Amino acid sequence: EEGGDVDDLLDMI
Repeated sequence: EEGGDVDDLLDMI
């Protein structure tokens, strides 16, 4: 749940 996950969430979004 790091910034990469946020980037993945950004990728998800």
